[PDB]
Amino acid sequence: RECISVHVGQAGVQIGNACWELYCLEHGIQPDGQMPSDKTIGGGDDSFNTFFSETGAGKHVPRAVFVDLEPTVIDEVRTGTYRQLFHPEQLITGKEDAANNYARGHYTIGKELIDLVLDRIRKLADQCTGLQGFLIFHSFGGGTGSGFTSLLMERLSVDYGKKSKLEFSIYPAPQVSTAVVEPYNSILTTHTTLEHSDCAFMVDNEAIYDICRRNLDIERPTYTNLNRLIGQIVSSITASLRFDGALNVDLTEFQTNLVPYPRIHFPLATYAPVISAEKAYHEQLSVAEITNACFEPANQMVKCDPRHGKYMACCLLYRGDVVPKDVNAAIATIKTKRTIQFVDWCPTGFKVGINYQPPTVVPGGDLAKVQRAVCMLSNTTAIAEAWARLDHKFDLMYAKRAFVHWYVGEGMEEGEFSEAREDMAALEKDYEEVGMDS
Amino acid sequence: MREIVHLQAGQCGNQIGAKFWEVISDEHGIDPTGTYHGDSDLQLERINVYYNEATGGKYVPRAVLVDLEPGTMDSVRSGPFGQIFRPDNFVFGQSGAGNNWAKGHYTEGAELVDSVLDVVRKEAESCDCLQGFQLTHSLGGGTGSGMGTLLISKIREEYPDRIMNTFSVVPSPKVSDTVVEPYNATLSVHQLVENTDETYCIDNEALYDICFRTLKLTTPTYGDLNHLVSATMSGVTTCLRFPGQLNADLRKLAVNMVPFPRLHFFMPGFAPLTSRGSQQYRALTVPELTQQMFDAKNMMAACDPRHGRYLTVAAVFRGRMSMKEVDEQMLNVQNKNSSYFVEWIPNNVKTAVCDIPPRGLKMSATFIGNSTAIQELFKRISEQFTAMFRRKAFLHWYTGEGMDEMEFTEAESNMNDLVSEYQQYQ
Amino acid sequence: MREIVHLQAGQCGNQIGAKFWEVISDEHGIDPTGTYHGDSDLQLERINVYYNEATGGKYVPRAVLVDLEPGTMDSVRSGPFGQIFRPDNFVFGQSGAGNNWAKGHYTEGAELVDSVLDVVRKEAESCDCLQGFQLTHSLGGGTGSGMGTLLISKIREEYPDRIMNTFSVVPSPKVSDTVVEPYNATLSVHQLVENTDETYCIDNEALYDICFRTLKLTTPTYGDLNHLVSATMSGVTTCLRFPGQLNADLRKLAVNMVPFPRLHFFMPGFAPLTSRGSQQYRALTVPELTQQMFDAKNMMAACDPRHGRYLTVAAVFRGRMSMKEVDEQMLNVQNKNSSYFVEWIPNNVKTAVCDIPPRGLKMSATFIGNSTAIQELFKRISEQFTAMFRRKAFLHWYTGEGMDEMEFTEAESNMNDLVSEYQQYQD
Amino acid sequence: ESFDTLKQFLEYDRKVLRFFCVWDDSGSVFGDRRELILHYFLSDDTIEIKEVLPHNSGRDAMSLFLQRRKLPKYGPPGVYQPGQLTDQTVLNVYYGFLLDKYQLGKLDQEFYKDTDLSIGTTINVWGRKVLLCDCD
Ligand SMILES: Nc1nc2c(ncn2[C@@H]2O[C@H](COP(=O)(O)OP(=O)(O)OP(=O)(O)O)[C@@H](O)[C@H]2O)c(=O)[nH]1
Ligand SMILES: Nc1nc2c(ncn2[C@@H]2O[C@H](COP(=O)(O)OP(=O)(O)O)[C@@H](O)[C@H]2O)c(=O)[nH]1
Ligand SMILES: Nc1nc2c(ncn2[C@@H]2O[C@H](COP(=O)(O)OP(=O)(O)O)[C@@H](O)[C@H]2O)c(=O)[nH]1
Ligand SMILES: [Mg+2]
Repeated sequence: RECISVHVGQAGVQIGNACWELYCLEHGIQPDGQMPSDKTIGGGDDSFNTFFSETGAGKHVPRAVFVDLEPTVIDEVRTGTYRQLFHPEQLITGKEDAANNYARGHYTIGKELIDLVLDRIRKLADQCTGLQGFLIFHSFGGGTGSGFTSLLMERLSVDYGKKSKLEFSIYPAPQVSTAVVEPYNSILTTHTTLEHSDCAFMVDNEAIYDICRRNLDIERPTYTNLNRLIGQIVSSITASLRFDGALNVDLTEFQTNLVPYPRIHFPLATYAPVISAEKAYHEQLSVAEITNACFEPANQMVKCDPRHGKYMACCLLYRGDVVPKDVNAAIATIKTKRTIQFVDWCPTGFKVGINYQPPTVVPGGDLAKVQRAVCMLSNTTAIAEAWARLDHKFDLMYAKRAFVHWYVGEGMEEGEFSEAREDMAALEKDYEEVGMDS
Repeated sequence: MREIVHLQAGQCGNQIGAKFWEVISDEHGIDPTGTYHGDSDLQLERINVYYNEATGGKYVPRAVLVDLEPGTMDSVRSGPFGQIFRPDNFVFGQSGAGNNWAKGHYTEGAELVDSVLDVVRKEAESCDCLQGFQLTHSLGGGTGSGMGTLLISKIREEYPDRIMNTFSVVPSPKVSDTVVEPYNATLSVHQLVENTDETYCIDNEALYDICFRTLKLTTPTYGDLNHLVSATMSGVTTCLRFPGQLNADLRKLAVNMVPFPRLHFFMPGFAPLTSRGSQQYRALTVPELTQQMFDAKNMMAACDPRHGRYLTVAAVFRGRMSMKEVDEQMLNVQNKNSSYFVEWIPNNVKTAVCDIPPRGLKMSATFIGNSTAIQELFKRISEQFTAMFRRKAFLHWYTGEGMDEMEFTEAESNMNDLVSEYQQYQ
Repeated sequence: MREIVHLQAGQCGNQIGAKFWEVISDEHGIDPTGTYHGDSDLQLERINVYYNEATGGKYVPRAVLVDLEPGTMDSVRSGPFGQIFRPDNFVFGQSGAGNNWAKGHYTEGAELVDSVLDVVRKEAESCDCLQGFQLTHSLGGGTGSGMGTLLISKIREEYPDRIMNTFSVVPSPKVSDTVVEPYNATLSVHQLVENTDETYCIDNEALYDICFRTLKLTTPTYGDLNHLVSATMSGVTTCLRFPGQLNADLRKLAVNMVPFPRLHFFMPGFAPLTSRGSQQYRALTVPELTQQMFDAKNMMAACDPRHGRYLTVAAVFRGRMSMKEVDEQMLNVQNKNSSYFVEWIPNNVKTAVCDIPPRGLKMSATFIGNSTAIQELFKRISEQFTAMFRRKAFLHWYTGEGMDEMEFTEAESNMNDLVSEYQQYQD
Repeated sequence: ESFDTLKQFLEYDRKVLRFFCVWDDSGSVFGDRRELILHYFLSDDTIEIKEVLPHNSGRDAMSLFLQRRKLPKYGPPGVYQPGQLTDQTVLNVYYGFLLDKYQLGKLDQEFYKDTDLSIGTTINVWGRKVLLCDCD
């Protein structure tokens, strides 16, 4: 029932911090790491087992490894409001980052810490009798979020092998450039993501920027809102191992239930009832409209709209108070709907699941008290049209052979640069070859 | 005197089977402590058929509880009546089946059919004179068609001649859940027709119309469909436990309805299903309990029996009834519908009665039908398969557990073998 | 064992027909929940003409409830004796009829003639030996006159020899609700000159005059008027449920009034309708009913019987009355009034005497008369038709469901034949 | 009557009552005095009961004792006929349903509530006589 969670770079460690407040608040456990003496939350028997291991004194401790070569984020979480919670040796720092360099993050400093991270992974794996998969958080646009990602997952896959790895990762947005060398720092790890990933969930920034602009009453938003939203979605994914409901699916079930071919595993996520507290109670948040507005292009989290490409597999994980005739009528309405076209080698196309624990919102938050929630995980073919953008961002910046001079000084040479590009050409070609109707 | 084994596998089968033993244990009158607190003395004299004695009087059930994951069986004991099952019958691995036919039937399958056959043949010896086997599973998953299709194939090859009950929830036509449904069906349709020789099989879609119109339910959950198919499997097994006038046992309910050896796929029913408020507005005589049974809509069917024929129908009555009014009411139902019953068979209807009405009603019945129109359910799965197989959709996970494409299209050749045989009698 | 099934269509028919079941149920002693609490064993002896046993000693009526809007059926279940009905027999639509004959027949009720009949065809199998039906409607509206007309041609093509009955309000000349009442009525007589075997004519305008002069009510609401039709519509089924001394069932009257196959639009009546102040002052015998029975202001059709000729009169009496005294009073009111009864029918009156009276009345009676006066209702209808039709006033809603301009004139000449076929036999 | 399930949830979302419980069945042939925990969720008035086990007893490590459910008051109520447990009664089906004015097939099913649960009193868990001995 257990799962191992790893947080890499700046962004993965931040969103993991968001996930960890949401899990501690989701169960009864304080930031002091102890279950409380007085308040009874009506918790499970041993239902914290997925993320927490219980020391005999009552202190519950997490399973997550926080690695960053620049020590600033880990040395502020070691002093922040969660200094008490973690294993103090679980958290690995250094003294120099990549400074937006795949090769500096993967070869110049990259050999120095992999024995530490692998030994910590074995040290986690030996107490947990159950094990289900890996949950890895990173951002492609950084050197220590792409190169160290690739290095750790290649060594971890040649250690373990047959187990699923789910990479909950941040992908770049057009017209905003936090870093200048985004394609050079992004396309290189794409070879080994296609070599061994199984659920590579890309999340955008400006899509959530706009969805909190218009669904919520937010003007001028920041990172913490985005991170708590993504943490809500990850708990909605993971809830079927912890809680129990009338129709529930584990991670090898939706791994074997959403992936058609071994080279098409890139789904897309959406959480439906996200709205402010003033507007929330002036509408009924019924199941039919909640799963109908879950199919809007403006309610998605990566800007490639579903209208261009046809769907092939959807999963709808529900939590709260849901009777199955409601969701069956909802599927029938969606199947009678016109604009949402499928692909003619799936007759069926969906998957549903039902759980009996409602959404739970952290105090001082942004979300409304809602009695139900759903989360869809779907794969379409518009992400190839969300990769042609980085193809033609790489091309016009390589046409001057610009700024590979920093890359040639570290370990890698120019030879891998063409291989990554022909790999992505093969990948978008295979999406077109799949998406053609036979 | 004649005792019966009921075997629970899958997520869908384990759950209905939890609702199965609540409709048995209240009609014989033993409460969830295991003590006997029934009313009549006719409940004890054949209590041994499903249940089993224990020291102190805690009557225990005869059921074996298999699931590859521990999630469901940590929720079956957590029910009201769930604290009766013998905890040497709870057998499990530790990983789920992944909604996969590959991880059920062959590879992880050998690691428990050693261990789940070793408790079953402990129940055969504790049984006195056995009769047959019951099994509750679903065709469209990984524990139901994975573990059960093994276990029926490995228990007739121990006991070669016994009757075999199998209660399979078939996948629904237009409203289903998983994308992997035409895989778990066509692989497991092959070993059923060769082995299991009576399947009582109608889906979740047709149970939703019975909820919406006949019972007029507003919000029917999963806890009422189980109560809708637990009653029709406790009235087919009623001439083995209760006295009557013209009573028929599970081999009497085979030779009447297997004309040709591979035509044994039935369709269930349960007669006095009414509304909620309209109890006081309804009369109950066998002239109109024979009318709720013999329609295509208010009987449990995701097919139209008007699009085919009836090959051999049985109907088991309960309660204190006539015998002319039963037998003339099967005369008047073949004459008015002679186009729908076949020729070349002089009598179509078997009829059995009994002398115990259920709890809360003065009479009840169960309409069990073998029909030529069942081939559309075996059509629509094999139409879902061919538009999905030929681009080789999911054939690396089945490759990932050693199973070849040579035995996928070979299983399509036997669904099409079987749809021809029911169609022989146009 | 000679059963009848009740069908009640529209918003006037359901209000009329939910008052009929309060008249009958306390004639037979039964409670507002079908429990028997009566005080006569002959109350039960023929209850199965109109009822149907339910388990536990509760009786349910044989009624099918028809509407195109679902708001009236809540107003009937909310009534006093509403909860006795069959909940599976409540059948109705979603959206309105628009008060169009072109929408009950063609759009709104034509997607419902599978489900009204399956309730109907089930009720005619629970019987022992069926005799009749009865539809309860008016001839001014869409639901009552456009579904109650389609349903008749649904029954008779199935059950062509069972005797159908039909109770119908005819629209008044001067009392008006729609402006489109002649358009509704004239296209509905096209299927009651063909398909009914018994049809009645009741006018709201003459219903008001009884409540002003004879009953002397100050202001009559509908509830007393719908009560007035209930004790004559429960007069033609008196010989089926109680013993008689000269009895005539629902079939014996029909072959004996109607001389030629299209003359079957009868007038009702009720003899001992008395004012509340003049009950203490009144003698009640068999002669004085007849002077009130034939009395031209105690009959519910607004065309004067002194402006025509009678063809045949029935009179279904109730009480314990002498049988010479019945049959000489039906002679005496023919000899003193010779002109208004036709020639070539020597005895112009049929008679019938029962033995169980109404509730509280020691003796009563019920008139039914077939006169040649009824053409006047069939001339002021027909002139108001061509008053609007000759410049096509309100047609492009009926033309919205696409009837051309000949089907309002084809069904206009089928309405003027009753002007002909009554002056054919008047002189 | 109120069938609304929102105001109570908004008021009493994360407030659960807990009573430690004991069931003293040693009058059977092999019985023990058993220790239990009874939860009670104020969001919807449903009782979940857990199992607490000694150091090295022979009982299995199953998850709970009963599920989250509206516990009936006296004994085990009989298992009713299908279609009888509807919350809202219906006149006809015009799927769309028209509601009925009178509730005919509605049943008098009493339940445990927070004022029926108290410290130092004995109740009936599907026949098991227990005594609520402690509280937090
Ligand atoms: N959720 C979240 N994502 C962030 C945040 N800051 C940056 N990102 C993402 O990270 C990308 C920038 O590169 P980083 O991931 O920060 O670089 P890195 O992986 O830490 O590697 P270094 O540059 O060597 O430190 C941006 O494109 C963002 O999408 C943040 O504060 N919160
Ligand atoms: N009646 C009933 N049906 C259920 C229940 N749980 C699941 N099902 C049905 O079982 C079908 C598939 O179950 P499945 O995942 O194949 O179980 P598995 O074989 O163990 O994998 C679904 O379509 C559900 O409709 C239940 O509790 N009651
Ligand atoms: N006797 C009686 N007549 C009524 C009652 N309610 C309405 N009416 C008459 O019904 C006539 C119109 O009904 P109609 O148009 O056929 O209703 P519709 O079928 O729904 O359109 C009016 O002229 C009223 O006089 C009632 O309760 N009793
Ligand atoms: Mg950094």
